[PDB]
Amino acid sequence: PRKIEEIKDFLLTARRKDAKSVKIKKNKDNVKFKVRCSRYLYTLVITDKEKAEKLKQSLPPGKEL
Amino acid sequence: QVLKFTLDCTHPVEDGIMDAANFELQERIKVNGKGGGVVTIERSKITTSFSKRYLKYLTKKYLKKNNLWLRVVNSKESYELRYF
Amino acid sequence: HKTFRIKRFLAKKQKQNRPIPQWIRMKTGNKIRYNKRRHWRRTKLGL
RNA sequence: AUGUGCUUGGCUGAGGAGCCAAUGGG
RNA sequence: CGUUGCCCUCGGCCGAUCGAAAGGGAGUCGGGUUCAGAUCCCCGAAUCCGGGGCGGAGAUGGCGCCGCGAGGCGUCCAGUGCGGUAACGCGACCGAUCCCGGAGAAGCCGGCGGGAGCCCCGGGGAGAGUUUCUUUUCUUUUGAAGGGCAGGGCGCCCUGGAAUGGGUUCGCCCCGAGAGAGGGGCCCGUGCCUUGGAAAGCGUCGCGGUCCGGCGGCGUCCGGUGAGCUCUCGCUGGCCCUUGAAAAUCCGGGGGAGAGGGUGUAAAUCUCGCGCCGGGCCGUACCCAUAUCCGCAGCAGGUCUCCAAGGUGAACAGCCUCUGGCAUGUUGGAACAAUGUAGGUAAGGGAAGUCGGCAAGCCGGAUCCGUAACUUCGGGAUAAGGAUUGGCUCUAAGGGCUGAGCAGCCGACUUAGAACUGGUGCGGACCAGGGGAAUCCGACUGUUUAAUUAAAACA
RNA sequence: AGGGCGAAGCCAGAGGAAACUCUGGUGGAGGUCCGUAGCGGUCCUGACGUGCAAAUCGGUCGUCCUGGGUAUAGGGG
Repeated sequence: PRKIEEIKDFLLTARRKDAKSVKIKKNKDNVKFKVRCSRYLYTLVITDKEKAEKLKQSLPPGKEL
Repeated sequence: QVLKFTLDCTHPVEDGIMDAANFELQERIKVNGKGGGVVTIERSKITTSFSKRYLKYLTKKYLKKNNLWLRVVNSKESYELRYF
Repeated sequence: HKTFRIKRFLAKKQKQNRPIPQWIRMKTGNKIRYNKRRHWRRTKLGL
């Protein structure tokens, strides 16, 4: 797996052709967005709920755990 | 700073197999081995200070004392008596 | 740990350890009455 | 009399009571 | 780049080939699933090897017309990376035949240290047991790979210079070929954190039962200690007239033939980050041993390994227990004669027995005293001989963190000295050397007639 | 396994005019010792001797090796 530290890097990863899915995991403390790509699963960790919702809104057009 | 435990007894009291009048603990609860107003009992369900499993041990001791068909189990800081 | 040849030998020896079909007892010139049976403990394979 | 004491190690939460150690030992 | 002959050219012998399911040899782990298979099935997360995309790297720089434009033109000239004093570092960072080197690739034993698994101690939960006492007793309480940071190591670098020599280990060791001190670098990081990853697993309590990786709640929490056992990683010693594989295979370096493009890039990537495709063949059940193998058998025999907890105790001893397992080893019942096989005891005597103290009984552990002849000076030697040993209650001593010596908090076990106390019992079972004075032979340790001779024989 | 003895080397202390000696500690050698596992097989001339067994069993004992591969074949090894 790979851990992404920035929102823009996550957005670039999620727009890759080989990206297959994105899964959202609501944890007590944080939220995790996980993008399934060809080689690695990429995880972004967000501690702000409002920022999490904003990122959820801006996703490529093409599931929650 | 203050620890509270309930230890409800509704089911055996309602069926009349035991009264909630002999249980309310005051003469058996040990504080520092042998404790003043350090801990308190608020009978009603009961209730303040400590180990909760000490309360479970005392409840099972009381059940054995009165030949009580009953089981001590309900939520955090809360024990409940229920039938098998 | 087996080789292919040993395993094939064992498979052939396994397929030969069955009783005769009953209907063969009804043939016109039948002299057989039962099966060259082999037991893994009583008789050992040629290996 | 495995009768009754004593005693080692272990075991039954402790005790009271006992058991195991091809007859525990005395 | 599938094309033929030639030179401008190079290409030595370990000559084919076989030889290890324990040696060498890249790369897979977690969870779930069956009546019987799973590191192989499914879910998920990776990885190695082999075979024509995108990004990044190659890297936008330096007379003079307008311009104090950082504007583009006009021309010429550069550019096969950069940083650190250094050890070395950074995403990558051309290059053949050839040459040098490294790794693969090294014994046995000792001591010490780090890491982990297990064990142990004190608390917090969940369930269970007991119920005169016991806030008690038992059970239970994150993979590979990647990225950080610990802690372990370094004959690695820089400054500087040492005697009143210093540093230092359990031991040693080290130093003007450079110590101590200070500041750095590299390697290993199986340890912690994090992505994985809680969604799964487990525990407990409930709800839907047709099916059900069914749906839910709560939880999966804090510390401490060690000559402890097992594994591992290091460091430093000892022993050898013993010096403890080879090859496949993989890599670095030296050198420089060459290639690349002309001012916007081109050749090229120890090959840097992603992306694409593929990994055929054979084995895989189970037993593995008081009935799955060999011994004619479901034979008290033989047959290579890995893991292994609590108590006692020096202990992988013996004895008792937990996890796990079993049904007493080709039967059962009644009785308890002789003779037997295997154990126990025996008054008084104490080898009178016998070829012969045969066997079996005396001794036995620790602690404190004491120990002869003789000797190759190493020994003999636990020589011989004597005392003690329980339980309980104390005293004294033996460590780590806090501001020639004072106050707190933490901490594991010993040793010694006492008092009291038992119908003198106390290494209470288990475990566990009888001794001395001589002769003969062989120096010793070692070996030997599998199945009658272990010896003085052989070496 | 766990223990005993305890060599070389090393540290300190004491004695002595000196030469040097002594004492304590440290250290951990050895075809060393007691003794597990393993290997072996002394005695009971025990058991058994139509055996569990064409050589095994129990106490008592000695010491503290082993798988696989490969080579040597009968007057030969």
